[PDB]
Amino acid sequence: GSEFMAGTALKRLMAEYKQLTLNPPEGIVAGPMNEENFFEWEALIMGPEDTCFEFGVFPAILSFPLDYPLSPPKMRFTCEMFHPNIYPDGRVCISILHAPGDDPMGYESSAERWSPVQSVEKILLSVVSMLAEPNDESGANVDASKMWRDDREQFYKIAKQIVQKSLGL
Repeated sequence: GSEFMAGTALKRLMAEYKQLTLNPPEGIVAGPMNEENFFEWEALIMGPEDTCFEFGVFPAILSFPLDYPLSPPKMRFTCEMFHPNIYPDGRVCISILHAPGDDPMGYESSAERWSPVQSVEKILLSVVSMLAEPNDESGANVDASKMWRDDREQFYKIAKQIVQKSLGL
């Protein structure tokens, strides 16, 4: 079949890489984890500056669909994390990573959802902001949601643990 959409996705991905290379954004680093496969990217998220996740170095994997940029990639942290918006297996669940009207009724579905005008940079950018600002309204991690809403002081405690664990301590 016309692996034309795949080829287009590839070129789109190369373009975004070129751009991240010549115009790197702060606290982010991402790129194919192997030249041979531009659909599997490795990334590093640095913990937001004055947040409970500061000084943390969180690696992640972005897997891009063959129809990119029509659909968003899947993003999964590779280290341990404790966030309301992150699943047990590392999967990141935020609006920009869901197809418009993907599912789960959304008003703001209209603007904060995936679209060809988005980019891995913007994705990574919002994930960073996700770290710096949680939203207990994401059953990704029930325990993290409950804790953040109820006992937040303990949340900050476990978060600092997450950072240390990422540092290899």
